[PDB]
Amino acid sequence: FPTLISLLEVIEPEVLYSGYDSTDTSTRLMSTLNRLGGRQVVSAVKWAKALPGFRNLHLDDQMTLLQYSWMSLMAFSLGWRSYKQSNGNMLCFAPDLVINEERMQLPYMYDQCQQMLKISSEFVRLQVSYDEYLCMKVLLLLSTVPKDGLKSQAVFDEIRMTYIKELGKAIVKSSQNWQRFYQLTKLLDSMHEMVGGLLQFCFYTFVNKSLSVEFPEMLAEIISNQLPKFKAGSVKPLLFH
Amino acid sequence: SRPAILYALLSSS
Ligand SMILES: C[C@@H]1C[C@H]2[C@@H]3CCC4=CC(=O)C=C[C@]4(C)[C@@]3(F)[C@@H](O)C[C@]2(C)[C@@]1(O)C(=O)CO
Ligand SMILES: C[C@@H]1C[C@H]2[C@@H]3CCC4=CC(=O)C=C[C@]4(C)[C@@]3(F)[C@@H](O)C[C@]2(C)[C@@]1(O)C(=O)CO
Repeated sequence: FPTLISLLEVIEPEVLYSGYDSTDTSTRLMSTLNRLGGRQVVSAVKWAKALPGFRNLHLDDQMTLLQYSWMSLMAFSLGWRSYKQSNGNMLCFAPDLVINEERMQLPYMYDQCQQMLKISSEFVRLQVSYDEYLCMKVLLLLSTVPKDGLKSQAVFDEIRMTYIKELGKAIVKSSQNWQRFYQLTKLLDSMHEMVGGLLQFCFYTFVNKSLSVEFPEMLAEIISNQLPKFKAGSVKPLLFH
Repeated sequence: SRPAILYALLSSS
């Protein structure tokens, strides 16, 4: 009274509408994704504030975990959506802004657009349950840390296994409670790698003024800050395998 | 300068 898993279910932020004026230049479309992505990330912040145990990490580890994991989150969420909504077929960023095969033909998109689908693809391969989903999503936040760990190391440490626990529970719903974990922690692994791409691009488009690509205040602030930190490659992807 | 908005949301006051 109540389960944390059910608490998870409730805090998960509502799907966002893109407000896209759908009458199609590829600068614009990506500019829009960015505009959307900004609010999406703002929403993930409240969601962080209301994670159980998040407030008693240290402000710096709060910043830090978000800042490093933020793409990992949005890309993951986008996978889930694109799973639920077209069972893998299309990228469904917002109900109003869906990328069918057709919009991938658009100039520079495809590349990224294929590696976003890969993420959805993995939901389709593993047939992930919504509870299973939420669980990892939380983990993903706690999976991208500095090479020289944390400003409140101990605290994190417990939390991490806490939510891994919760992922147990999730598949507990036989001979799976260590067995399916492999298939699913393998995913949590392969994220770091697939995010890697999207994360880069994003970077490229950010510093490369003469592309006319627009990013909103929120994200600017974080990319422009996370830039050098990721230059060094001074970021530890915590895996399982 | 760590990021202005992201910070304020976590700290307030
Ligand atoms: C309460 C128990 C104890 C649980 C385990 C607690 C410790 C643990 C450490 C690991 O290195 C990986 C997962 C495990 C091994 C575990 F978290 C899950 O797998 C689920 C688990 C076995 C449990 O839920 C089961 O009974 C599983 O059948
Ligand atoms: C492929 C990269 C990674 C992209 C992001 C992938 C994750 C995501 C999912 C959404 O539902 C909302 C926006 C974001 C958060 C995003 F789609 C946009 O911001 C545009 C983005 C940065 C990108 O298209 C660019 O680098 C464009 O500059």
